[PDB]
Amino acid sequence: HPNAATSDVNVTIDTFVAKLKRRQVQGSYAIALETLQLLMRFISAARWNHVNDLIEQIRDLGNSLEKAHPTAFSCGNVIRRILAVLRDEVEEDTMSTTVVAEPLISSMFNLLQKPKTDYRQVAIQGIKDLIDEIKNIDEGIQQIAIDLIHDHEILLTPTPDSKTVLKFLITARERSNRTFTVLVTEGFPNNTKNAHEFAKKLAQHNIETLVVPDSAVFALMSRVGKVIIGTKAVFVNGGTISSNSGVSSVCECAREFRTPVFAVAGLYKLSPLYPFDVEKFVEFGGSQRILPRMDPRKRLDTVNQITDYVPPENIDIYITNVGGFNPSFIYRIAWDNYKQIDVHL
Amino acid sequence: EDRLQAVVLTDSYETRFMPLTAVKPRCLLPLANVPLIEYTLEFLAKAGVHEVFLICSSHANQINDYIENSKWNLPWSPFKITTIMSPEARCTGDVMRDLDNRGIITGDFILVSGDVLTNIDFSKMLEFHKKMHLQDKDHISTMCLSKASTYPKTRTIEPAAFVLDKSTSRCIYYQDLPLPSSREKTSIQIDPELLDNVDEFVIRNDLIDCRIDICTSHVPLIFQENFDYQSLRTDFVKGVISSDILGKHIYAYLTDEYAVRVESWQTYDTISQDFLGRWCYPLVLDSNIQDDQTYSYESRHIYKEKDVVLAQSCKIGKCTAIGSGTKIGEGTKIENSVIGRNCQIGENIRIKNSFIWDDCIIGNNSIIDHSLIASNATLGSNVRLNDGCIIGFNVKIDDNMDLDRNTKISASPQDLDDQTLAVSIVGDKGV
Amino acid sequence: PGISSVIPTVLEQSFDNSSLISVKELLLNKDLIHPSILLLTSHLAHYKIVGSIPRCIAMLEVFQIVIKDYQTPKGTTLSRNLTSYLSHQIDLLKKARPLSVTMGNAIRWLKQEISLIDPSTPDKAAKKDLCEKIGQFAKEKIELADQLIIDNASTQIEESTTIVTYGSSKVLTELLLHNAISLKKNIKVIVVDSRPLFEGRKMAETLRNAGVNVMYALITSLDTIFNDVDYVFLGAHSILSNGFLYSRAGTAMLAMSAKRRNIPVLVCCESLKFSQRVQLDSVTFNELADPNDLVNIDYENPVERRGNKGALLNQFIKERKFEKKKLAMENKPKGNKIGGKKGSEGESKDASNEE
Amino acid sequence: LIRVGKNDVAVVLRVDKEKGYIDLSKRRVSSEDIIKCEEKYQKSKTVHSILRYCAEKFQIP
Amino acid sequence: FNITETYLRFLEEDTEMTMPIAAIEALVTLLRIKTPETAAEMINTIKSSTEELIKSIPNSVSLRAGCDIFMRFVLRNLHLYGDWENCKQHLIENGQLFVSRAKKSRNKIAEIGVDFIADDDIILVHGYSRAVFSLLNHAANKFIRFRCVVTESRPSKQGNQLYTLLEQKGIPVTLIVDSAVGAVIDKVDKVFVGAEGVAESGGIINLVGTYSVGVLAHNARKPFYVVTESHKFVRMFPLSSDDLPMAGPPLDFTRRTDDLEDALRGPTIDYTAQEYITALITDLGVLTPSAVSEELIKMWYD
Repeated sequence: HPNAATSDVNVTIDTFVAKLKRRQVQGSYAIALETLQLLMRFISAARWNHVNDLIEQIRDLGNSLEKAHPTAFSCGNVIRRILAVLRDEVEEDTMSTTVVAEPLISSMFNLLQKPKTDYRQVAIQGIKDLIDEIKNIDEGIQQIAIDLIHDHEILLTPTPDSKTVLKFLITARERSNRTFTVLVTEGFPNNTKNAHEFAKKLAQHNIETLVVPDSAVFALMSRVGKVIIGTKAVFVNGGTISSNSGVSSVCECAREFRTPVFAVAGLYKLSPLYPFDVEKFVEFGGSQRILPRMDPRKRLDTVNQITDYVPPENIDIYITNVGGFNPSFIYRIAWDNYKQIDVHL
Repeated sequence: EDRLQAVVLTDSYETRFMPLTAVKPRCLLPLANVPLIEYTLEFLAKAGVHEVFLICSSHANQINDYIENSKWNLPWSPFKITTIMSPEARCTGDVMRDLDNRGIITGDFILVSGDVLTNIDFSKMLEFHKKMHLQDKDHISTMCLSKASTYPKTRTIEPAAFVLDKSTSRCIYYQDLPLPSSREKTSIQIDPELLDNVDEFVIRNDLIDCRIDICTSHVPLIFQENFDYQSLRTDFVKGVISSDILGKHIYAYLTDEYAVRVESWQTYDTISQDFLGRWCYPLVLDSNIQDDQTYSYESRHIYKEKDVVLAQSCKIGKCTAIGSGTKIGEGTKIENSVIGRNCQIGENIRIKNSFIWDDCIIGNNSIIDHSLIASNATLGSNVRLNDGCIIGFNVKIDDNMDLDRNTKISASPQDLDDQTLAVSIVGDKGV
Repeated sequence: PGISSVIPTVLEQSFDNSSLISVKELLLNKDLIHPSILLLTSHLAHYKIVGSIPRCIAMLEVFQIVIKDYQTPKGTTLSRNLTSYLSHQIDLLKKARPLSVTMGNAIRWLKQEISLIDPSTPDKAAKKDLCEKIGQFAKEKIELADQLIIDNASTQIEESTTIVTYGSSKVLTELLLHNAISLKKNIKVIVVDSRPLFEGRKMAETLRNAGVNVMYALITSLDTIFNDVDYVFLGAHSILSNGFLYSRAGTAMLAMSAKRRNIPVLVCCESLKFSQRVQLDSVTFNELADPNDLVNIDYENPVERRGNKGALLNQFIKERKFEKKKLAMENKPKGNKIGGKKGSEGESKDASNEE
Repeated sequence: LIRVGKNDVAVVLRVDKEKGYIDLSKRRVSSEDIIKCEEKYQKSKTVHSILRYCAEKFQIP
Repeated sequence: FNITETYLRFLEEDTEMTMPIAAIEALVTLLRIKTPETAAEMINTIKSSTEELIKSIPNSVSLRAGCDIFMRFVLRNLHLYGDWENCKQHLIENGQLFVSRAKKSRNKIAEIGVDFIADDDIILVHGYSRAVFSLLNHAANKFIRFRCVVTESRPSKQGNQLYTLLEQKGIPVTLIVDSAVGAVIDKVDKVFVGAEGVAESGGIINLVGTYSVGVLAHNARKPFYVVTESHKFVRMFPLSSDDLPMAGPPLDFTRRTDDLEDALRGPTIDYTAQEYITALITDLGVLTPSAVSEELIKMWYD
């Protein structure tokens, strides 16, 4: 499906693509917001007449968006959620149009056995709901989050790039009765400035801050109590894509020492697609930032990557806005938000 | 600040690429299995363009066809393509005059000479240009410069020595020397016209050419006025310096990041290598710009498109890119070389630092080293090539041939040895 | 008399036992000190090249030079104030940069030598023989040992290799160079760099100066570098009486990673680096430096950017501390290349009682 | 101590005067013989030096 | 006179004197003909012979260890600075004497180092060694409750042979495939192993599958044991997990065949790490932790 049908009806797709390609848009939240806006635009302006055809068109659009940018998971996720929202309503409608038993909320045997309305408003409302959900995640985490950290315990923080994780930390630090020491890993080629900023923020907040280089993780590990990840995207089996540099090794270390590994992200970051390949989804950074000169640097081929992938075996906890979950359970949450056919587009 | 037109100086540096540029246009040729114009267009878009103007003369019909086929022809584009058709063979002065005669020039117009692809953001540069313009009434044009690889040694064609100021960023002297290639003239001259006004004199050589110009409305008028200036770098800048029109300013923008224009063959190769690596920050093939492209990223700087087939047990080195529809056999050693789209590679072939264009057949038991093969030119069984051997259009290298260092092969079916017909010159066959 | 007190930045809450302060710019000292020691101290304080191996050699050279320059006073004997001088030198060294195990060993050797020849012999005959003896010793226990190690390594390396390396350890550089030049095998070298000292960069430069295929990586980028790659080599500082690897910064993590991803690690060491001092953690005694090393924002050492950070004393409750010497786990390294060809790290003090 | 290049003093134990097998010893050598053997070696070297220039000049074996 | 011929002597018989001992005897015999007085005519020749033997080796490791031990012994011998005749005579005597010693060592092992299996401890035995078998048989003479578990060894059906040797003593036995070895660790108490050689690092040079077994033992915390006659210390260092000086191919990927011809080329020799050993039973005292390495150091004086 090409962009021959959408030219004067919807123009913003091109702009979105541009934003994606040259990285004019920054932060997954912003991307999600943009996607939502696009969806709204599609809904308010275009014509349908039929429902299945419309659904197909939407699917095609989603596919196109995916093809334009693979590292933008939030965009995909939101679309999927919207589709799911549509789908249930459609199913409900069909039952009235025609004019059923189930043990649970969803059935497996229903796939094997042979099975005009104001749905537009409902669809519109769905988008609004999604927006609302996106707006506040930290408020639904803090009631569970400020129960884990105790007095005279030491925290270790890889990936300070995420905006949620910092907030979570701050909320914990607010409490007068609670006291903890913070060890911060830098992350050289991608996270350094961000890490520094985080450290500064911590200092401002009036907490004991310890800036640790990437090599000095091993010596302090006898005192480490907990591990927190600043992840960017959540998946099916448990595996997560983290917000750039210095996460994997630390996680491995934690696993070795049997240190508890926590993860805070959200359900809008959660994807119903499987991360079958690390090489396909993980994007690599820039060689220019590491070392100067060009003519001797033709011989010196430098390897540097943005995003990081951590196996589900190391991570045990996934606290979101709903509540505390596991990597062995999060799949069901995704299913509760994205339907069966909506996985493949 | 908004609404800016673009004029691209295309079909200007023909015969500079001595084997090629005879049948097909210069810019239409692929950089990395995809045309060179596209990159330029993308760059322009990034900068901020509202209307596109291209200068065509040599094989213009093909260019027109390409434009028709291209994505910007459809109404979704913010910028439309309208080509300037001119009589054959003229200098950049004449072209400028022609442009002036037509009359589309408004405000701060963009003039780009050749094809350039770089990673640096342009909005900031534009802002700087605006601010500097706002300083004094008689400000002319912007020049782009980047820091070189510490010491210059691979630069012989254009090793321009830029004497620059730190406070104002303005050029004082321009000079070209063939000193590293041929030791005949090793001399540096300084003109005393601007010694007692600048004071802060910084003499530099290690700066690479970009040839991207942000130009005011004065420039075409100036060109019309002084018809002696045929070129834009050697005579023009110097003239400006030596006070042709009194009390005027020019820009020389300095950037720490990578920015190099396409000029020769080795330089082109280097650019390609850079592109393959992570030198350019957002410019990667896996993003897919032409929409027909289906490139994907893999470990150790390896690019693979969709429908790429590679057989088992083949040890690969560093930095390799493969185009769509390829069939590669067994026992191959591939190192720092790009393979074109729909190319059929045989068995037991050792490749090091080479370059392969679109749709090429590489024969069984052959060695390729640091040499380029153009589109639809085929290599036969047992061909041994050395460093810097350019092969032209549709050249059929058949069974058993050996070619020494820096051997150039003709493209059109004249003066240089080895022709387009059967067997390259070891036994005399051709037109 | 020297200089005392006045220390920059916060003292922090944790890890406070060893000296981290001191003379950087000289002001008022005793008028008897030979300047070569001072110069050496100045160098060591702001050094970016040295790593365990060459330091001791340098020290030895300095000592030899001192001996050559040494003149016996007309009144007192050859050893009366010499010991005092030595003590002063030691104190200066400690003030500048804490003494290593090799340095301690050297000091012990010197002391032994002093005891051996009693004050009775003339000046020009004694020191003639002393300097020669010391040279001979140097030839024996250091260079020859290194050569032996190299040769051992040579036979140990098989066909088709892909190696990840770390450090400014001279022996490793020698090894890699040897591989590149005289062996002519299919060697691939991958380099890891660290923040406190640009050792990896130096290694890379050295490799370039020979003409080797080089991949360049860091401590963070390790999850993608493996995805073919087999051997891992590290540079050791000293092995204790326990058997644990008491070495430089980013080694232990690398070793752990190697252990996780199937293939074990090999470490090289000399037959003099062994110590009788017992410790099992980095908290006991550690090389701690001024937080001036962790100021520069990436790229290169001399850049100086006014970005986000540039304050330590004015900041309320902020602890910016880094460690140089680490204690790696015992079981993780399997191969140890010493004076006795090949052996396990669990031997600990088999050479210490042997002397 | 020994390894490569350094001069070491030896005394002949057992000789097989038929094909070519020579047995040597270092422990039997006293401190007096050290200088002597070295001196002998030096003499030999000098002799060799003497019969080398001749070989060079007249171009004869 | 040949050592190879001597070696090819015993084949259907054996099952008594240790191999490394027979080789030593052969070496001694070779020596005591061409006058051991001269060191120039003899030691070099011995070395050459050893090299030849190494070249001729089909699939044997311990020979080298034996020969180097012999060499070391010889070196030790001429430190008395007495006379050439008496020392030579002593050396000559020390060949048959060495052979005699082996039996005594075995006896010592079978009487002292058999206390591990006492309170009906179920044994998992893999890797054929004579010493272990002797220990087992000698343990049945003291009427002590015990039980045996056999893991299937497949170089050329040695497992069957092993089960045939245990039937002579009349003792209940069962066969277990080395795939379901992970499933059964529950009732089986301790794991016992017979080794081809002990490495410089401490680890064990063995047969068709031992590393996996070791790993399993580690997982289960049920201790791993090695019982060998103390003369299998070779100057060899397995630096990585899959490297040894092997005569056979180290995992060779055979080309696409059709008639099913090239398949059986699986690893017939495997290596396990130094940490896996809990107790090593040898005649020269009950010593394990880093004892082999110490012995090596003592031998080479380095």
